[PDB]
Amino acid sequence: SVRKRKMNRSSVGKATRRNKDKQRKINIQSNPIIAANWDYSLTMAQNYKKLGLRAKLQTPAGGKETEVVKKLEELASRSQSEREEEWLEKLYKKHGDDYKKMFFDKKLNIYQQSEGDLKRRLLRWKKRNG
Amino acid sequence: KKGAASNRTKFVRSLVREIAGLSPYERRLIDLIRNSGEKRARKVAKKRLGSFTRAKAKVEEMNNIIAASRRH
Amino acid sequence: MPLTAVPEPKRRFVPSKNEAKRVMKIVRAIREGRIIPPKKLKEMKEKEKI
Amino acid sequence: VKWPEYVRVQRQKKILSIRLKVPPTIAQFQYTLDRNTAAETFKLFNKYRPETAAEKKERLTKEAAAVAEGASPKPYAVKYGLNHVVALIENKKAKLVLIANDVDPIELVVFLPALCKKMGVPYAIVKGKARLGTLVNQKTSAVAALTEVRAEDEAALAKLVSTIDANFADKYDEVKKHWGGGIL
Amino acid sequence: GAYKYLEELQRKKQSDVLRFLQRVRVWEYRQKNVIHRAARPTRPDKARRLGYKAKQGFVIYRVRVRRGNGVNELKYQRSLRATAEERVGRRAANLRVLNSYWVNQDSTYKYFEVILVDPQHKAIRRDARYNWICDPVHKHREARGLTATGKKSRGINKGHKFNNTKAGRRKTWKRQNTLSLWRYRK
RNA sequence: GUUUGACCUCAAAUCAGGUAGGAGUACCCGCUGAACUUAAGCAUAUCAAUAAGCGGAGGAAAAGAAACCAACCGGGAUUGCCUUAGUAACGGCGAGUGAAGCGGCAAAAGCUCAAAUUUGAAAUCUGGUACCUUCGGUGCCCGAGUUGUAAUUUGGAGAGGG
RNA sequence: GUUCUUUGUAAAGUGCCUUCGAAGAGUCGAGUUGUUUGGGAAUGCAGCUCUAAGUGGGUGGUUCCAUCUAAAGCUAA
Repeated sequence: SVRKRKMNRSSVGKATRRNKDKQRKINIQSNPIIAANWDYSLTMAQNYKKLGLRAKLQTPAGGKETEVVKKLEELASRSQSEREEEWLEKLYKKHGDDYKKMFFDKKLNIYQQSEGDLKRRLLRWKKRNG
Repeated sequence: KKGAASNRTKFVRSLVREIAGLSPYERRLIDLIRNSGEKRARKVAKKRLGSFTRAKAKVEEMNNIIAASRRH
Repeated sequence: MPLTAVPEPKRRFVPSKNEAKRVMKIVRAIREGRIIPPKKLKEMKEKEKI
Repeated sequence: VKWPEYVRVQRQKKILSIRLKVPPTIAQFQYTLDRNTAAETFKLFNKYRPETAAEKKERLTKEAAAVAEGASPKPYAVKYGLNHVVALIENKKAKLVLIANDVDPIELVVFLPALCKKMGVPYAIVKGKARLGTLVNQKTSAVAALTEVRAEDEAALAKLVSTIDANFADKYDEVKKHWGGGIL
Repeated sequence: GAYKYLEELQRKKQSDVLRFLQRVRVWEYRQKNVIHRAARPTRPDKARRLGYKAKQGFVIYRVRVRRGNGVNELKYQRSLRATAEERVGRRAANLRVLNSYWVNQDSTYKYFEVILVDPQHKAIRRDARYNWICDPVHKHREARGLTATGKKSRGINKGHKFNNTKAGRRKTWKRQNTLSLWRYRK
């Protein structure tokens, strides 16, 4: 070649990268339970059937509870603002439970909200209080 | 739901139709309906436009220009 | 009649929530202290530029 | 004398604006609202300046400085976008729609006077997009509308409608006819 | 809205209003340069549905091209619209040609209004709807026919009818004209 | 008012800040385009939608989420490989040219604008500028912008209320 | 993993009821000369003439039926 001829002749030095052994054996990353139980001497599909998990949901072309219990173990195992709370304080102290009157009030229910919104928000207020 | 009616676009097309006036051939076409009739009107429209189905919709469109302008 | 029968939204009658968003953003900025309130801004010029 | 290129172009465009016969949906402009009625339209419209960016910023910091430490009606302003004005006509919420006579592409606002006559919206083609711009915190506005109003200004607005109907729409019933620009 | 009134207005081109508009503007565009910049779109409706947002970084250039091509029918099989798009691509080399539309036509010249985005503008580099144009795979889309009209002239679509040019006619020619030989001969 | 002021368009500036050219070019996207040759001598045709020429990109490019294929008991973006298959079709029906759907497989991923008012509020953005925890953030100011920047909406609907 | 922040009557999703509800034009198309394709069905494209419609329009299949949504844009392997 033209450029390669000079680069193999120059005293600059080649940017040699030996990244061939890293192409075959890539470490499993996304799950530490799988990361501890993965036999690197076995292949991908062999390490799936060893653990139990299905590797391909479509039936493959060609010819083909030890750990899943640990997964099952770790898988079987919204507050209100100061102003919103004080707003619901005002509504309860002036009305109580008359949601028709409570939502037809122009002074406290400035946002013309329904009855269902009011009873839900007040019960959130009542659960967090006495 | 091929060409869903759309009350607004029918209004808009007809709103622009009355404002913009008529193209010089359509201006001849509406004179040609009153004098010579739909026979020669469709003949000129077919030569002017692409196909016969074009000339159907166009002469009828112009007949509705006349039907609204004269009566109502 | 108007051309379309579009139902009018709640927000056209209720006090605006974009306004409420901006107000409750400046509120945070005052708690944090990065916006000095309009009342104290007079006091910053009553003491300075004399 | 010898003028520049652009000066010659705008002078040529000025004389071209006169000397051509023009379609009646244009020249429905320039048959516009006279000096007294224009001044009286703005004597109302100036009372509803949309709250300028500085005024809005200072007030909403006043809300924060007060309400965070220790009821209002919906305020009325003029409505000013073409998407929004042609939205408001056909709602039908517009009581007075003001239309500029000088628009950069003329084709923009050609449907608007006749759509206003269709909907029954009392429109007035007023002179100057700059003059509309002034009442609305913008350089230019093309359109300005007055949906709702304070009751103090309500009777004045209703009379502004009736004055514009009589002054504009009745004097210019001939303007839907007659191709403009036959000046010799 | 307002643009539906505009859209259906510009569908009537020989109608007396738009006839007059086009009469004035064709002459006015002759008096200017060949490629010059437009202050704003003449057809803002069609600009916007071709993706013009009226914000900082968005440019409208107006362009003029000669019409036509058996010496006088020695063909030149590329469009007038692609020629126009390329010329504005060279005068405004910092921009990226987004789309273009027809504005006015004549015996000698067809006019267009190209729409251009500034990929170096920070109002384009943020906002995740338009920052795709900053990716260097869009350096001169108009020179490789990646615009609307270029994809038309290339004949890129779907179906039976575009089999000779669906992945590009050069690609499909090179693929189907290849003696593919395997290790164990088929 | 014979004055003053809005705009519109067009300029300039060693203005502030940016950006384009040239190289390489195997592959990739375009434009432009022959001939020797082969056909019986030969305007079609063939070599060939090739070589040469010109432009334009990247690690891939292009293509791509149907104005697709089909005719089924229907499939479902593109691209690629086996198959279709030297089949259908083209061609002095001559030399010769010559696919695609289906089936298998590789790989797979979906989405976004414009068009219906935020109108109880241009909610949007760039720059300058002073700080800070600096691929940025915050404050203030000049602007862009209603001839439309934001949020919502894209047919698989979708939106306003309850 | 540990830890600091979260807020505002803030942003969503599910199912039902109730009220509405637009879809890319010198573009499709037609003619036409030229190029091009396996594309005889006139396969694509380019130039020029003329130039549409919205219970639209395109593409196929023996009285009709099926299947797409053009003329705007992005996207790995």
